[PDB]
Amino acid sequence: NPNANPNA
Amino acid sequence: AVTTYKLVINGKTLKGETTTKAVDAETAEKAFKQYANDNGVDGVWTYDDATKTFTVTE
Amino acid sequence: DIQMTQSPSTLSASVGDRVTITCRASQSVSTSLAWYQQKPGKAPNLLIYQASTLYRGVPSRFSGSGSGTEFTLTIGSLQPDDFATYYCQHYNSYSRITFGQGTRLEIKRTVAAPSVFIFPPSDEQLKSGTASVVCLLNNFYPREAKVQWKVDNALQSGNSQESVTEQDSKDSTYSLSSTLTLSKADYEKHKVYACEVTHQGLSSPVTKSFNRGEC
Amino acid sequence: QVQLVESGGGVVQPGRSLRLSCAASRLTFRNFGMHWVRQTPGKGLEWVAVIWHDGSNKFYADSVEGRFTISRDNSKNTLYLQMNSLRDEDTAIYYCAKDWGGASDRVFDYWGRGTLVIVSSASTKGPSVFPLAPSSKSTSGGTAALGCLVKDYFPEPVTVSWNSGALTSGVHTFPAVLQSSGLYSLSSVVTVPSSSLGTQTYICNVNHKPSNTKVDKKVEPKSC
Repeated sequence: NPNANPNA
Repeated sequence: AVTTYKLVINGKTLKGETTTKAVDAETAEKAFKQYANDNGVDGVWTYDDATKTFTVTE
Repeated sequence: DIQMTQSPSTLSASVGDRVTITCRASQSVSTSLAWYQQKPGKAPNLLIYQASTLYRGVPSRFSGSGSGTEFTLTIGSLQPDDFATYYCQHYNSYSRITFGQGTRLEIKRTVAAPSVFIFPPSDEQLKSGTASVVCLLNNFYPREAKVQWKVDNALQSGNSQESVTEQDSKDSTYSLSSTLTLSKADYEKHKVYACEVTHQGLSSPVTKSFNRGEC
Repeated sequence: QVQLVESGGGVVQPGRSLRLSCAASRLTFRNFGMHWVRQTPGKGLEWVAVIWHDGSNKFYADSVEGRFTISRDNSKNTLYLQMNSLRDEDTAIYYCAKDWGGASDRVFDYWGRGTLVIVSSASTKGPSVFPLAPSSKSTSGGTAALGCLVKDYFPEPVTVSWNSGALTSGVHTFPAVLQSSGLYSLSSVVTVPSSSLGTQTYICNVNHKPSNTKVDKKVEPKSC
């Protein structure tokens, strides 16, 4: 998912 | 190899200055005459070697 | 890619009005959809996400609705600060992000017909081998206008470019320029140059014209 | 107050490369995903790429995959975009955008001011400045229009004023258009009382900093 959570 | 020349435009309705980079005065003048031509300026050309500055006077 | 399409492209309104703009997706994005506000020279600012959740600090007069392929942004009672462009953006799972093309919210005012002005090419430019003819439509409203070039009463198309100003800060009008560019050779082959303007404020089309060489 | 500042934009020929950077201030940078978003001449917005907080994952728009590389240095709170094989379709304002941090929503809470990237084979060139001369053809009742056509320059921008800044009322300086030449052109016009044409001198002041051009054009009325 390119829109998966990218954050820590 | 390349140095900055200036053009002073002293026209009847167009007045100001611009620059070009060129290897010699002859090449700079060709660019400046094209620029003046593109602005409809037809004038007498003079040159000051100390300031590497051409002037075109209408 | 998913295609986002906003409607209308431009919406006219007054302070205090309620307005609604629409965003449509080419396939379902569930509620993975946000709205942004943008003004000239600034980056966008987030307003709403997950279709209906207001972002921190956004005024309560903003709201959003919809799901799947159809979404709306509503502003309940417009304030001056709200005149701007609005964009939607999806972030559907397994689909790369795309944005709508924008809806501009402009200020409504009374109809104002344009003043129409034409400028022949200058002798300076003619010397250089080109001819630019400029038609100016000044301070009109609404923005929609038709500018038709005619050379020896022959309709000309594909040889001109238009530019339009932003809505004016003071009187809420627009101005428009149309520039017809020809080679000198083509220019010298004709006599009468005219621009004909159609606009809601004009009972009949207005034509300004000149004869090559008359000026 | 979170601040993001991009750098590295400029004019480049197609096929060349360029590296953008974005420096983040007053932000625990390493905690957040970061994105690049660009805005096209037509004012369209296009998401470009995202990078995970620790750089362990990246995703790209179809338009740029294989040509652009997103990276970050969390030691310096800096985001990068390496752009190779640039195309004219890549011309845009590039913004770094912070991921707002909610797991389920890819939305951008903070944006930089943007850095401009122009992809063109054109060379720097100063403008030709032609009069839009007032005449009966540019008279409407008691109002006359006049202006300057500022043509065939590259790159943007040019600045135009009237009478060295003393004339501002009634001026419209139009957004530039890109010609089939690859060169830009704009007009600046002003409306004035028709009765002023014989007494007031009107001069447009044109400044094109990329070519170091500074010229004034006196716009004289026509008899017709």
